[PDB]
Amino acid sequence: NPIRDIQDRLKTAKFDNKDDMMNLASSLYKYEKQLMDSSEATLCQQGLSNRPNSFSQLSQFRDSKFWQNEYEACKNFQTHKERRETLEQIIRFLQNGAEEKDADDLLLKTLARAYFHRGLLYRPKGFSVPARKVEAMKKAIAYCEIILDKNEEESEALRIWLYAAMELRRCGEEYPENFAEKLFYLANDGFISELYDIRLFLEYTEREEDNNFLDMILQENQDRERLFELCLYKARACFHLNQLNDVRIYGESAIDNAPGAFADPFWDELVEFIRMLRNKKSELWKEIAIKAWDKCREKEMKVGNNIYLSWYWARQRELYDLAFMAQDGIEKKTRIADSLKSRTTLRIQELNELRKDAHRKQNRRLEDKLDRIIEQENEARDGAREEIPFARLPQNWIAVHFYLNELESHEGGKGGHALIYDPQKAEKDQWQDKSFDYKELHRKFLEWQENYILNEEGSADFLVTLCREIEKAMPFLFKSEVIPEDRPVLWIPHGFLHRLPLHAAMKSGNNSNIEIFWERHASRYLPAWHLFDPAPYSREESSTLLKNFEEYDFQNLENGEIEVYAPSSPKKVKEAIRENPAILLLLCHGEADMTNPFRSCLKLKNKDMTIFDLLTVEDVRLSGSRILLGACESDMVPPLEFSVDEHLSVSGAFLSHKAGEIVAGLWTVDSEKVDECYSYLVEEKDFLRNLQEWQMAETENFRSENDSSLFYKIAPFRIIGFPA
Amino acid sequence: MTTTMKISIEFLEPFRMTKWQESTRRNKNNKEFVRGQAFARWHRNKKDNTKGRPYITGTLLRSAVIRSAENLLTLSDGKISEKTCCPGKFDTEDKDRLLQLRQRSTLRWTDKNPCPDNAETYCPFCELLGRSGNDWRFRIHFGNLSLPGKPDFDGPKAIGSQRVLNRVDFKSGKAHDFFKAYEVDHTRFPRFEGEITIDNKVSAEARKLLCDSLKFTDRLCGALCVIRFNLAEKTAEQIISILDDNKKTEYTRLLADAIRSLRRSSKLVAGLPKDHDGKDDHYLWDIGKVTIRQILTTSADTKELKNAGKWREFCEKLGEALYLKSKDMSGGLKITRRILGDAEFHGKPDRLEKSRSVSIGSVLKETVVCGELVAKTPFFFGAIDEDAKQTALQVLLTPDNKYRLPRSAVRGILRRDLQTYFDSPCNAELGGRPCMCKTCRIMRGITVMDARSEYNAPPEIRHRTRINPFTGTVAEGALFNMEVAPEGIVFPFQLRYRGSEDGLPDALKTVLKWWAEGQAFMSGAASTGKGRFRMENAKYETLDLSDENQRNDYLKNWGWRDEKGLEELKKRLNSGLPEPGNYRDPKWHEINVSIEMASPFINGDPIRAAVDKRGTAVVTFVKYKAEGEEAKPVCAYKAESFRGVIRSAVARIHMEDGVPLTELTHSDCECLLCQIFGSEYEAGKIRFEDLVFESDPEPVTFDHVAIDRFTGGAADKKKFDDSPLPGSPARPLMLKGSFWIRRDVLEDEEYCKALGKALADVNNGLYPLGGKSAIGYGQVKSLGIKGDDKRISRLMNPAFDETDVAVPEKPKTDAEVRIEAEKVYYPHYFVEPHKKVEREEKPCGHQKFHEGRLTGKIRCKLITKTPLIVPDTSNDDFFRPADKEARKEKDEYHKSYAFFRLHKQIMIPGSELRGMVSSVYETVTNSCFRIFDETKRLSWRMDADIPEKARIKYKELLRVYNNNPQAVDIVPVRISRTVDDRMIGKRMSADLRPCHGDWVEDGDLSALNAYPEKRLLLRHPKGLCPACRLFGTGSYKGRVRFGFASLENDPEWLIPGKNPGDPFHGGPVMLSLLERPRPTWSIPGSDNKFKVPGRKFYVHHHAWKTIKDGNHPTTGKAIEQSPNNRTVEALAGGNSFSFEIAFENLKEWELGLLIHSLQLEKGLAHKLGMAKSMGFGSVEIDVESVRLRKDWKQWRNGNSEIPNWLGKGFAKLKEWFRDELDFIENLKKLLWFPEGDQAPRVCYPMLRKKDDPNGNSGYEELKDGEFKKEDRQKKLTTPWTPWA
RNA sequence: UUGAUGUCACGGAACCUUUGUUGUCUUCGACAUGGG
Ligand SMILES: [Zn+2]
Ligand SMILES: [Zn+2]
Ligand SMILES: [Zn+2]
Ligand SMILES: [Zn+2]
Repeated sequence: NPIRDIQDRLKTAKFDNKDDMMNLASSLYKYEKQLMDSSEATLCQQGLSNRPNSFSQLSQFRDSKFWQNEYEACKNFQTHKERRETLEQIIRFLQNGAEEKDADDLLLKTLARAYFHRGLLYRPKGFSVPARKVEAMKKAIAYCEIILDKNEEESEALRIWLYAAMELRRCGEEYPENFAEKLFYLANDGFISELYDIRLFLEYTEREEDNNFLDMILQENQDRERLFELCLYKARACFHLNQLNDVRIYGESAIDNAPGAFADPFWDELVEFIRMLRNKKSELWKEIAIKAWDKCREKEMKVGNNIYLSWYWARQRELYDLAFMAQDGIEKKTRIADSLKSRTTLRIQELNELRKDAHRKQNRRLEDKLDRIIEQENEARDGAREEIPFARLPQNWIAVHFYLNELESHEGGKGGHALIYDPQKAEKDQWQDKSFDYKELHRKFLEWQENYILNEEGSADFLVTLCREIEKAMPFLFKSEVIPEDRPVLWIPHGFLHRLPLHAAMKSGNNSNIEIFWERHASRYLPAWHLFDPAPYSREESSTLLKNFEEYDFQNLENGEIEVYAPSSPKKVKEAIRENPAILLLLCHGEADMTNPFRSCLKLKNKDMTIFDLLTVEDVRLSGSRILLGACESDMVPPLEFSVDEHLSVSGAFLSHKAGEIVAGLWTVDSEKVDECYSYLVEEKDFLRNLQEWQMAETENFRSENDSSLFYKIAPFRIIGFPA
Repeated sequence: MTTTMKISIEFLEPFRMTKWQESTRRNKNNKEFVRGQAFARWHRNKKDNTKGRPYITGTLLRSAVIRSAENLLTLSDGKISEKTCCPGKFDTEDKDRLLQLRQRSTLRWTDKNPCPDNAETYCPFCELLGRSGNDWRFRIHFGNLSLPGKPDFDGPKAIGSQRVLNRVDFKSGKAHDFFKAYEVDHTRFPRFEGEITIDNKVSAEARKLLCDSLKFTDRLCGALCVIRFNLAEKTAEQIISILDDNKKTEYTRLLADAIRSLRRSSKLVAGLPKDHDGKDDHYLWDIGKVTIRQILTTSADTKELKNAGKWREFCEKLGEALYLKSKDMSGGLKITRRILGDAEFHGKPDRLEKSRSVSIGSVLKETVVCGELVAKTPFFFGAIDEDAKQTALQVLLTPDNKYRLPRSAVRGILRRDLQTYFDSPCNAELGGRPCMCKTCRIMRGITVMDARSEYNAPPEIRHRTRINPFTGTVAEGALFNMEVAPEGIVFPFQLRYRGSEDGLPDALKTVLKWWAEGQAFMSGAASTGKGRFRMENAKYETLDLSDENQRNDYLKNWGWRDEKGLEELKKRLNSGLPEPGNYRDPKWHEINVSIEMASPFINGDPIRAAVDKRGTAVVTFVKYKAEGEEAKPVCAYKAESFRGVIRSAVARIHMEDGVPLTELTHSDCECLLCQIFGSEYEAGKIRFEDLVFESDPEPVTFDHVAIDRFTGGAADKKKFDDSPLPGSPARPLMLKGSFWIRRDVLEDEEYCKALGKALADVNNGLYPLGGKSAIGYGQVKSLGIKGDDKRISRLMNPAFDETDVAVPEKPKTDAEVRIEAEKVYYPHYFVEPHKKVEREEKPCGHQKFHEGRLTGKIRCKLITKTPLIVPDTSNDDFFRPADKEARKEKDEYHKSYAFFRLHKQIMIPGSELRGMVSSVYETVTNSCFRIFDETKRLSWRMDADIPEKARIKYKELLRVYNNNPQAVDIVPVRISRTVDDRMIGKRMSADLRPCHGDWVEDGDLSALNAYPEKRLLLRHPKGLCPACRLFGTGSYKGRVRFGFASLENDPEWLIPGKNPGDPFHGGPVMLSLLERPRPTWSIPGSDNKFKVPGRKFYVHHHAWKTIKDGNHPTTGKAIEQSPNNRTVEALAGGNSFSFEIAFENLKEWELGLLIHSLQLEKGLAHKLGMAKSMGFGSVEIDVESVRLRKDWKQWRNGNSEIPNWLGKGFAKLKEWFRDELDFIENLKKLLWFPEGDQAPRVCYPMLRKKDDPNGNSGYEELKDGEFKKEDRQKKLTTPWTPWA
């Protein structure tokens, strides 16, 4: 193919015409590029006809390229992998020439675009921005500044320079120098060459209030592919003109049409629009924040009735904080707070790990990993569940819903919220909204946690100090006007509050009269309110004990009316949960995976069993089974990093199989008192009361000398779930 | 009033230093400045100039001392001299004025509140913090530490070298960001000096706590420490001018690399190879008629370069200069480095971090482990120097050229192996409070020592290439190179763990056990076998620092950190490592490889071929092994090449949705190759080491020569000797080694299948090792595998065979020749070709086994019909009697040859057989003349009865006058030479010239030699003819391979032999003059009508009988010994050989005409070996069997299909030439072998009638009748035309 | 040439990806020379 083209350009060419010269030069370049790339074209084995004439004209040509590489990557009817390859070829072919003593502008300008567009395509790798991307943007700026040094108002170099500078601002870098000067020249250039420019004229408007450009933005034609972005820009233009009814109309129209992928810059720009309206102290931000939250509820169900998965977005937490602050109804505040809970957020690294495991199990959830479409959403440049009523709570209970508002905290306010629901009161008096500051409670938690990790039971004094901070942060837990005297409490925590023994909060009182919360109220926990689905207990006599724990012999559990397996393997675990036992005990170790919760695993005798494995077991029959867990539930949870972290664990896996209620420890439990505690609950299967009886029995021993070491052993146990 | 304490820091490792920053940027917002606070600083002597010196701040030393004091207080339960300390105070208002804030948890030893912030009686720890006392007055003051005497240096690069430090992703195995620091070597700059000054009110208990904290402080600036109270430039431009003046700058790159190879020793300059015949006329070193050889040998004798360190430096600089010149001789189309290898990322500390307090407790122990790390393979710690650019990849060395094993790399591999033990990755975030996971807490206790070797010889260079899968050749511009450190180097190893458990943690016990077992994979380039160590001679001890008596002994001796203390400690380390409790098997399995080759082997090394004294044009790779101070060479097969062979064996037999894996780009790719062999986006899961030969073989030289298809003589090509390792059926080469495969791969049956199939095809002989498989090298006889638990080898069972049908009878020939006993014939005739040559523009690609095409093996027997000579040209003085001792004075002599033998086994090379069969196949298909001296210029004598054209003709006339072996238009003499206007290529039809030929038009094509489209002027417009499609070209690999032939019977010799007791050697026959062919005879004159006649073939006849009687064929007088005659050892008729041909992706008509060219017909024969015109060399070939590959697992007998293939071949010839097929019957008539009573004479005429006693015409008379110029071509192109 | 009641930088493997490959019978008979 290419050799025949060269032959044609020699049959018809004289070099007193530059079109002949150019068309010849182009053919030689495309020949020699794919000679390097080792395509199938390397099998073309022929040569040129008319040897003496061809030698003459070639030698004349060499005695007397940016134009090509400009044309490539104009075609974009191809995937993100294919875009990435062509951009990299453009870089590695042109990088060699752009560093010449005085390179051409179009060589520099083409290479700058390739660096900018290639920068957009980098896949994140952690909580930080990838370093390759920031370097790519700075490379794009560097070549533009060669062109702008020789010509201060080259429009295309100016626009590439500004596009890269805005991305640096998106990455969390500071603006380059002369940003205002370059943006002023754009305001002198004075026209929208592409819709991607309008955000620059809005930046200019916000920095200088020179409203002249706003008429163009509103006047722009609607027959565009990414209209949802255009309405947001019209909404911003319409705000600066003070036309607030149309700001509302355009704003809602934008959200209603919003893209399904958080990688699209629209979602970041929308949050900044809300936050800008707020800091200007408009009232429009409240409505727009609530509407945006309602749209962001997009997710995947995994197997397991109650467990959800989502893709990571860096500013989602900020939006939910804003929507929570916008909403005034406490019942509606709860639904915003409840929407965060019992949901994992993963990156496109770990989403591929699940895709592999789904493939290994030949499961059609593999197709739900079309979510990796998010990788093809990075570029705007191209221009390309039932709600459980709260009325289902039985009237003899109290329910406490927590939310931790980080934005409200970092602005210096009391960002902790406890939304308390009483089903017995008149319809306007059922909900209370009590707020507290959790900064010192969080610090004392981290202080215990490190002492626990290094010393286990040596941390008992820090645990005791922590339990007093729960009361100090939340005095309302001990007021009868907020939690009436006798009624059981249901906890629905948030963030690091999942780690705390809320049921064991301590009031100091008089020095001889310390008082503990469990002496007043019984307690149960739920990861989230939407897991509420009561059912009766399993109608069987079978009790089963699965052990792989060689350190200890549970003499009180093992010598009884139990189906005991001293060692065990994942096949036996799978088999036992297909028999719907009345009680199932599972006593073994486990290990966490900090990066991917689903790959946390239980230690059985010859083969580890992951949470992913446990969720996906077929033919499970476990509805209404009562379950008791050993060290695995405590050990499969990582050390906390952020206050609003929530981590999946084996208790949540069993609850996804509709288990009745689950007993587990908040930290590693002493085997000798697991032996006693679980024996008592097995003998007297009303867990809610019998656990309180056990705790109020042992608290008499604690009161004798106030041994923190004893409190450390009886505090960890809690009940999860809500049966009929 | 105050008092002063002198202080000095002694460094035990290279310490780190940060870049200089302008005074405005020295603030908390500058990430590069904040990240460098833990390092040493550079002081610019004056702002605008780099001249300066290093220093260390006292603020840094105080911070380390405070950390030490906390640790000593927690051990002593908060009491110093039986006086008590409160926790101290670590919180301020106005945090913004602090440059840094504490991320780590402060330790506690008591629960009491700290002292009031305006009190008088502060406790000792508060005196050390300076809260005691609190224009500004200091209670204890730390000064800066500086080099003794404050010397100055012109910049940081005079003091140290800046080095890139990695961060590798555990899941991918690739680094996504990095940072830089200056490393300053402690041997050059061991000590810094400073002072501490103390106010007189400071208590005695505070003074004790200070001194103990100084002795307990063991690190600063990233290094372990103890605190105590021109010719190369001239020679380059000279050589460059010489190489330019002689117009041979195409060799600049090769000269640059070859001269840089001389770093190893100056003694190599005296050994540089010479020309053939032993003269100083070698094509590189004797450029310049002074020669480069003289320039180097005079540089070698120069006293300024007699020091080995200075010779090394001279060679390095000269190589760099020649390399930096060499690039301009080419278009320079690409940058070879790849994209955005520039991502410098500095960790950012969190200002907002929460304060915490932790107890840790009094139990604290320190375990010391001492040993050695021994390199079991070559290793690569990558450190590029941007001031050196000849090598693409470079290895880390100390400033005095000793090899270094960095601290930073040892920690990085410990952290990797600990995450492997726990089987749980860490998200290795930078900044914020310390990570509390189980791996990070171990690494926070560990300490290791930077180490260096004593060995310091220069690194080896290993060159690497990429193969174009479609053509089977190297890809355009793909050559690149790498430095590596030798195997066998020994490093000191020392590790210390400080923690609360007794002894090491169980995870660390296990990881050290993996290292002791030989799985310390520590360096880069692991996928090609680099960087495997064993920890050896391990010893260990535990110190109980919780004990007050041991703690004070520890403090007294600075923990035995320095070399004096360490020798005292090594007297009381216990032998051996502690056994782990929860042992876990390592992540890699060793698979052991055994390969058998019954053929020669070569794995080429062009730079060695240039430097080595042996002088042959291709030589094998050899690798150097360090033992003590010496380096000793070994022949090996490279890990890179072996990886390439196995990778392509997997690739060619798998697909990704109908596209072969050889055709993909493998970027952002997740196919089978990327999952096993890795990608630019992730590390591979299989590691290949070098293979080595047991029994230590020695190379042997084989010479080769190309034969002009017209004249039948040598074609004066560039010399192409090779020096392979010798192997034969009686003496196979045994290759042994190992490759390491990851545990999760052996556990996957889908990968075991992929490898099993590929290794099955290697075992089947489809993938030869090394170069020159076309002529029978590198033939694998078997591949054996152990250590897989038969998970791979279960697929490698032999294919055996399907059927036992016998090969058909070859047809009887219909050729006829009417010999007449009274007449005399000419020894050779020419086959005149057909006008049409069938060419194709795009051949069959090599990247897969194509459907509808055949792959398999042919096995053959060859039988001598007439005595055969195949000389062993390694020794041309074979038959001189032993008693004529050592007659050698560069006299010239009667040469004498034995028959070709290899390991004393009589054989025929495959290069001979390929060329013999190629010539017939070229003729049967009417191909081009594959070998032909198309740029030769003819001349004739004048009969007795300016433009550059006239100059080139005249200088042709001048050389032919000068170089005449028979001596005792512009013309210098009245009757003289006539020189042709045209090259001999112009006397041949343009379609019969080579498809890939030489330039034969007007004008010098060298004007374009920098530009790639030059190659299109040298290629035919229509592509490749049939022979070039089958046997290949220099731009396209061929599809047939010819093996060596082995004699079956015990030899039958022509002459009975000098020792009756030995049947394995024959006697000599003496031959007549073998003489040059003469194209001036068959192209009689300058006239344009005299075109090239055709392809020469020698006829079959029995003149060899006259020669064994000792008589000359033409005139029956005795043959006489002279330096122009030869004597040889010849086999008789009736000897039988066997050999095998492999073929791949042939069409049925191609295999049909190949078998036809081998087999011929009953009544026809081939010519092989020396002295064809004298009767010798007639052989016949019979096909014994054909075996075909159906797939990787099934092979089948093809004997029943030979009749079909032959038919389709003849059908193809009818399709091309439509019964205009005379050139075949002329060929068969020259392949005819005389029968029974027939006995053609056959011989050349004598130069004159009267010179012949038989009275036949002779040349002088023959030119005047029946061979006049007008008749001569018709005579010579008619087979068996008599001349008398 | 530091600034002090706060420095886990021994907080970070220069890491990952590329067959020195391809093409060539150690072969062999007609002259040489300038005059006249
Ligand atoms: Zn104090
Ligand atoms: Zn970690
Ligand atoms: Zn691939
Ligand atoms: Zn050809």
